[PDB]
Amino acid sequence: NEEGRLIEKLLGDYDKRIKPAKTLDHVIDVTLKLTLTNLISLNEKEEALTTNVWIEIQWNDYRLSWNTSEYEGIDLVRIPSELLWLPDVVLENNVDGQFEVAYYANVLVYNDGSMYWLPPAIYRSTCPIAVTYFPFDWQNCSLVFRSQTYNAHEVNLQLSAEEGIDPEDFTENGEWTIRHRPAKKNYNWQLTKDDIDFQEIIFFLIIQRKPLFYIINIIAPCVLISSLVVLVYFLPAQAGGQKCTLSISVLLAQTIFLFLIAQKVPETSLNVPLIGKYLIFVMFVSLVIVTNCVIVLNVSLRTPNTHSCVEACNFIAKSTKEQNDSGSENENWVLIGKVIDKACFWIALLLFSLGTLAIFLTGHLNQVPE
Amino acid sequence: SVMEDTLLSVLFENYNPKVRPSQTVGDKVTVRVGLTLTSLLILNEKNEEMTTSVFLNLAWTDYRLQWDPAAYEGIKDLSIPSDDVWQPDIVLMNNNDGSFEITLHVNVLVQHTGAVSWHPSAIYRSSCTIKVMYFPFDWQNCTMVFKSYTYDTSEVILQHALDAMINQDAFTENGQWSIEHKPSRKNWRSDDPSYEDVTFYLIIQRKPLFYIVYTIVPCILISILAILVFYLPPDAGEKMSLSISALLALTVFLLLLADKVPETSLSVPIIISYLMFIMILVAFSVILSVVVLNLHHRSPNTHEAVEAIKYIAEQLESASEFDDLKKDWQYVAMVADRLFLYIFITMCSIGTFSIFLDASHNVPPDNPFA
Amino acid sequence: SEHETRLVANLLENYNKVIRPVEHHTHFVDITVGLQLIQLINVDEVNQIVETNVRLRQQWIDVRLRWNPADYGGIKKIRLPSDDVWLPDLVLYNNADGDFAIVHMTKLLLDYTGKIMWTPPAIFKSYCEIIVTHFPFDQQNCTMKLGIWTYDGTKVSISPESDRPDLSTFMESGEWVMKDYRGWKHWVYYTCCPDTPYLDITYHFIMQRIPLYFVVNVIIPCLLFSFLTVLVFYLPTDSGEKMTLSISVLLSLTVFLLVIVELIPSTSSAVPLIGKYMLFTMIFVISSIIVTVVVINTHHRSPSTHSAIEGVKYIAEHMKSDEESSNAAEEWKYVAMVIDHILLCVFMLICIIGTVSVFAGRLIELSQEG
Amino acid sequence: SEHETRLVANLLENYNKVIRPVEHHTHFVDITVGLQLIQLINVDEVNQIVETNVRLRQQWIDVRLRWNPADYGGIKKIRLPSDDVWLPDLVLYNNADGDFAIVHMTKLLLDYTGKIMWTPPAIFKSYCEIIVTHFPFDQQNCTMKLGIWTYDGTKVSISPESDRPDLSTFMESGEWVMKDYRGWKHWVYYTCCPDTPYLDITYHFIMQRIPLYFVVNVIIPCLLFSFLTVLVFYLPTDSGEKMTLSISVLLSLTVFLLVIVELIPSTSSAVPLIGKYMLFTMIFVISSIIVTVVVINTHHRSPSTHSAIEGVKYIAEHMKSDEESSNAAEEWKYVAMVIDHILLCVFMLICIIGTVSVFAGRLIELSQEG
Amino acid sequence: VNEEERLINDLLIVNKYNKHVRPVKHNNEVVNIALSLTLSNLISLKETDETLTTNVWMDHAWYDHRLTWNASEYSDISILRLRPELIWIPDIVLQNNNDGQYNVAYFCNVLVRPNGYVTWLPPAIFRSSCPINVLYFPFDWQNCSLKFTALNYNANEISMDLIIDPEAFTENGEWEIIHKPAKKNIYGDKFPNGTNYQDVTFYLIIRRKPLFYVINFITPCVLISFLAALAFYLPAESGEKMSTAICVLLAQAVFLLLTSQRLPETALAVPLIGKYLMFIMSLVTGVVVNCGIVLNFHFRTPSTHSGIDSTNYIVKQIKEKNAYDEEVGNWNLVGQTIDRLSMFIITPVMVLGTIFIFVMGNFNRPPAK
Repeated sequence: NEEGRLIEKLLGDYDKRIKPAKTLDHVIDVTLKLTLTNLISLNEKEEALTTNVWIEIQWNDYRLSWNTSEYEGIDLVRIPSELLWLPDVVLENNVDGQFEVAYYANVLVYNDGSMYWLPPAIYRSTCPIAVTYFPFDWQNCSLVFRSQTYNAHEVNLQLSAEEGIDPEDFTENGEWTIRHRPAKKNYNWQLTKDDIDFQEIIFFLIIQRKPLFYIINIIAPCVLISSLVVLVYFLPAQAGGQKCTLSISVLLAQTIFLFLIAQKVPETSLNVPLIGKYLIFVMFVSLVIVTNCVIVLNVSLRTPNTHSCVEACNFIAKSTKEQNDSGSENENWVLIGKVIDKACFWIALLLFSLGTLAIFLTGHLNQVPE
Repeated sequence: SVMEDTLLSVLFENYNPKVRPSQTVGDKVTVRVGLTLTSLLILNEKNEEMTTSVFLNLAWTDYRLQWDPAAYEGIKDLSIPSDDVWQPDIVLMNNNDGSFEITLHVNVLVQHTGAVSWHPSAIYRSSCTIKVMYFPFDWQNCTMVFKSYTYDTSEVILQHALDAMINQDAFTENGQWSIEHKPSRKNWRSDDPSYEDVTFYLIIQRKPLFYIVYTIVPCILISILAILVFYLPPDAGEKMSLSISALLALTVFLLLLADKVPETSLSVPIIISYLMFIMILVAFSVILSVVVLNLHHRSPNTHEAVEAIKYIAEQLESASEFDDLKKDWQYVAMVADRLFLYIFITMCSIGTFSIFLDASHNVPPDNPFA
Repeated sequence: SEHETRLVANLLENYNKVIRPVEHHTHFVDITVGLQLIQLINVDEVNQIVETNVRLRQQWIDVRLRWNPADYGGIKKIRLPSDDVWLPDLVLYNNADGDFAIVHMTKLLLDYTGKIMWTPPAIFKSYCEIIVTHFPFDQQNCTMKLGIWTYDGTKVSISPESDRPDLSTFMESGEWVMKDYRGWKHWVYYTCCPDTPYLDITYHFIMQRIPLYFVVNVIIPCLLFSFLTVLVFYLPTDSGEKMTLSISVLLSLTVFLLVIVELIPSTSSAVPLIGKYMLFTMIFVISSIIVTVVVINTHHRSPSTHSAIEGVKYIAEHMKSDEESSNAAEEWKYVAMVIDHILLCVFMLICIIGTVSVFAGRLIELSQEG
Repeated sequence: SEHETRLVANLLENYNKVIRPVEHHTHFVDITVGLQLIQLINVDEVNQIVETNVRLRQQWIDVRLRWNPADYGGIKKIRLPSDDVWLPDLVLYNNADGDFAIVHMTKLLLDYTGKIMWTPPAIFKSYCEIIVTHFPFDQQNCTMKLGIWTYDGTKVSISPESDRPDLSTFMESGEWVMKDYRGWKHWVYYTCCPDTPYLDITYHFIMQRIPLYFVVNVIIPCLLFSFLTVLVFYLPTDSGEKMTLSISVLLSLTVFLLVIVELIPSTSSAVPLIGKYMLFTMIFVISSIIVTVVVINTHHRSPSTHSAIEGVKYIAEHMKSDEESSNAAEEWKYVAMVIDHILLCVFMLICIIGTVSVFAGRLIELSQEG
Repeated sequence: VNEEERLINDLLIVNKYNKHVRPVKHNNEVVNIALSLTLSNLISLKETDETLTTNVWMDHAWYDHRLTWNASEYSDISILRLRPELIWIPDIVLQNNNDGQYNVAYFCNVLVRPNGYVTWLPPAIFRSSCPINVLYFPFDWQNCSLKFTALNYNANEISMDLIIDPEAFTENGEWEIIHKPAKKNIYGDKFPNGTNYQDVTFYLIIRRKPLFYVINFITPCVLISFLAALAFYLPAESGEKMSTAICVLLAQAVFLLLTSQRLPETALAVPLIGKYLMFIMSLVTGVVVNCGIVLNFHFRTPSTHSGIDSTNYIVKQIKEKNAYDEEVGNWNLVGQTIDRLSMFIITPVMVLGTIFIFVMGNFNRPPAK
């Protein structure tokens, strides 16, 4: 059925780099869509990500509707990349890495001139996550992508649901979670003052994270730590005299442990994102732990020292007794522990407060954004 | 002139680029393979990874390129880019852990009656079994098998030069190791129809003596404080507490050592030998110091009328000094002496043992340099 | 000779490489897959990435390659290079992290009839489940799907070839160990479209992890610490003289436990172990915590411990006696009767917790070992 | 129609792209270049690396592109594929650490006249000074020169176009802040050669750096460590009975900050700064050492505080009188008076060298702030 | 038009000119090729493994006899451009430093003179394995040797004849460039029966070492040493701080150990000599030893570490008696030994401390020699 002649006919006139534009004043009808399938790297501190995107590419060019020998033969054709108009895709705000396997792949030419193509792409991008995205309220990841080649007066992109999802194939091994994916089809006019709009593709992704594992590594140590210091605090009333320094050994040990923590998780936030709110409670609930802690030694620091021939000589010896007694008396008026005992209950309720202030508020920063 | 344009022409007229210098299925083209090593740059003795560099000298004959007056008799030797001969897309059965650099697509030396000389130096990512057995003094040997990765020995035969050539022929002077010999044996495993790979043996010897030196000092210097903590008891019995300080200190030190050892073998591990027994030597000082600590613990305490007053005085003092004299009877120093010399036996015995093993390890397992 | 040049040239001319051996509208191009992992180079359970050896056995028929005495008569079966062939865009579904390595420009074999095989020596980059359920003793089955990438069951179909183990060439250098692996076929039609979609090979990797070295180092400082805390119990009841002395240890040891935490979570971060593994350490380590704090607060729990001439003698003797009293008071503080209670109180606790820790340890080791 | 084939065919034949629109022996090719920087995704102060994006606004003319009613007449301004253009090998003189990305395969602006522009959304890695004087409060101006690579003035010439700031689109998520950005042009002829060399655009980035994170934690342990030092001094007055205790905290203190300086070297060499800074910490802290040197050395500075029946009554009270004047001796040394001068002596001196630290620190920022 | 169409058709570079054929006027001595080496920058140094990443301007020259043009080529413009594939380009190989293929010093735009002479010189980001050896650390810091030339051609197909290294030495290097000589040559060898390929031999003699590690590293030594130094002064002022003195050993000990730990770390990253590494660890051991000495010397001594008349005589008995105990201890004290101890601590610190900077000098003098 002219099968040979037809193929040979169009290829004669067949034009490569020219768009299937009826004329030049109403552009062509280009369809696109993306199904996430892999969110490979979340480096939120630098606001960048890598995803395998199903670049659903679609458009029209009847420049090749065929006859009985090709259209009718099979309403389906798979013809090579380099052989029809191809959208060189990229995410305005995100794509920071040229697409990988997102091009040069078999496209699809039905019989009426319908064109369908969908290569998978692993590429880098840069979405929000700017001093926020670590809360409980989430920063919507907004990625708009379009051909970076021509502008909407010849090219026109389409899309679909802007309501329905990113969690469609959001990775289960992510240290986060997604709750909604909105997407709008739009024109080109940005803050930078560019005109002649080339339409693009907006990708909202408001997602959650924070599934803490470090939480109780932080929560039990601090309680053990708080108790340790409250040991420092109540243990003195229980502890012997050789305990003032006992308490000290703990301060040394207590903060050896402390800044070691200060070195451990600070590292944490640098390799991953960052945010100050949760940060504030820790270091300052931590600085208060330290504060009343050294306060304690300054407390176990405070007090002045706790930090006939027969009878003439019987007279004076009965004195060393009363004399030294006056001295041991010293000890008395000095170490009558009103401040210490009370210091236990001091930190105790202060403990309860620092704790309540913090976990109660952690209750809130999980409960407002809940 | 003598049919120059003619020859010249006909040759390029009839010559086939993509063809093999042989006629049908037979003895094939006997290609010569022989590499003069440059030097080696990195031995990942831990994963058995080998990045070296050498010359890929190949050479066989193209009786299809024998010239005539001007290019044959005119200039018996002329240079011409490869790209026109079957090239051993050589991979290494164990090694060839990565691509060729300066290996293919380079010019070659073509002789008059067809001889072909191609001498390219290259860096190649290989992997030989230096296994986790690249540290015993008896060390081990490896199998380096080179050969093509699409061709099967049917249309060419491979042949070698020396087998003793050695690998220290271009051994890296930068190597923390040393070498005894390089065997070269031609192979054709019958598990595949394709005659293939050649096994090259590395009877490697890697003796980098640098930190085990100050590692000895711990063992012995730690022993200093050790013998010291075992010596400090009848030296300064009051060592009682200070003693425990010593082991905290002694244990943290050895645990940090525990810290550097795993991360250091992390790139160059082999048999445990050294670690195997220093691990025991470890456990030894560890437990010896802890049971001496229990040696330390075992002590439940240590860890007329005128004259009547007198009499009451006579009894007061004497009565309790026996009581504290009892404490003497209880914490005498029999054990300390006996086990400080059991300390003598233990530490000098287990000491002269790994001393010995280590002794035996460097001299005894040294001659298998083959 | 035998139509020599006419043979060869004709073949080149009317033959389009890119054409797919479509035969009427039916069976699709029947093409089968058959993967034989020769061996594996490296894996990262954490990042679920593997670099493996694969020889892909690809089969299909091109009735256009059948011959007569001038192609098959020449030499039965022969070697024709790929290029001219339509290469299925093979792709590991939820995997595919990397390009097939050494798939390109290789050769294939054509029979006197036509049948062709394409089996190029591959090694590539993979991506399979490991989830936080792979390092378990109870493993997880790495779900790996393979099949035709951009063509449908109407244009083409990828089918399986045979059963074979994954431990058939499983890496003996792996930090994991195999249970079994099976692979069965399937055809995926989607409720989406009423059409008949691609075919697929689904791999299932059932292997359990954890190399045993780890095992020994960690549980022994625990029985280690067990003895110091064991001493933490026996040291006090048999000698309360070095309570503070132990203050030291409590510092040196939880910090030892703290620093072991850096090491094994990075292990945790180095290798994905099912979190329920973590709780072992959780309560275990943390009881070292709750027990201490009580044991040592209790350790600490005690008020201060942690004629006329004749009358002279009685006012003086009376002085010695009520201080006599006093001495007994503070000792009436640190009794040795219940420190024995806490000794068996908790040692049974430890033999309970311990044997309870051994419980689930032993239990699913009653499942894993099977 | 309108000379349809005659117009595009003629254009391809007598048109060349290798060539540059050279116009007689004069001003070179009028190249108009400029920076349009809208994003700075990644940069490292330490390695002075910058991967940003700047659309390379080029502007120059080629008369050969002029047309009549058959190209201009067709549609005023037409955009031609860049291929037809002679693209300059532009490059960052002391920068250029990376290929410009996204410039290839793009659109070119042609006019009826000939005017042409092509602003490519080029993203690339750069390399300019930041040195140790990059992040102070007083900034440094990174010198960034750009201009033709391998072409001399005798063939191509570029020139600035407009002034535009660096903060016009500077990173609000930067760990730095900008003050000013200037760009002027020039042509560099060298004393070497009598010739007229390339032209270039020199950018200068003036911006101050350093977040305040590192700042908060340098000074907290300082004041906190000055609290323990303050304790260091006050304790001998309120609790000299814990001078040894003081010793413990100096092993504490010392190790802590010796460890603080560990952080510094990592962080500092991990994030660049002018050494002149650490000099502050150097002596100030060696000051706590120099002072504890003297102060606790001084703290420990003191020798040891760091009838006949009537007869024995006299041998006895004698026994007591001898020792009593003796105990007076050890107190004779711990006069509790110089302890107050040492804390005040140094309290002022630390309040002064602290105020000294405070001084240049604030002076330098009364310089920066500016 | 001056025969231009026709003439470049005459040259047709690729078609008429033999680019796969090197115009060496046929088999003879060689095409006079010359290489020029100018380092544009040195970005990374690895002393330990003798590897260097450096940039070079690959200035190359050779006369292309088929390149000579006429009026509408030559004189039309006595200078014009022509890509690599249309210009013969020498196959310059970095003889002992190209174990890392050359980048963007490859097939780049070249300069076409009028009478065949051509000029190709682009940028080379390269990696090298220069003569570091474990002798690239003594003060001379060896001499890094490198040879450049056209790899493929021999002495009858190529002749390459022959700039300071610090001309573009990187200022962010941890070393110092003292000199850089340049002299070409040609050379055959034993297995080769003919001479060939001429080359650019460029030796770089440098030096390196911080004046910074010295700062924060010896700093703690005189500070730490004064602790051990005071250690022996402190046994006098108050040796009673037994346990606390003991604490400091743990503490000065843990300090000592990981200080040495940081040492190899930077060490592996740097091939350090055996001469210097010992003075460091030898002397900290000097204190380590004396810390152990501290131990014993600090806790080394065995102990220092008529009826009414009848009754009181009992006491005068108990009196004197334990006065013997009391004194059995000062017998041990050993105090007239005090100064000598700290005097014979001073003397040795002086001996060894001097011995080092004494040795510092005895090797500081001969290099300056």
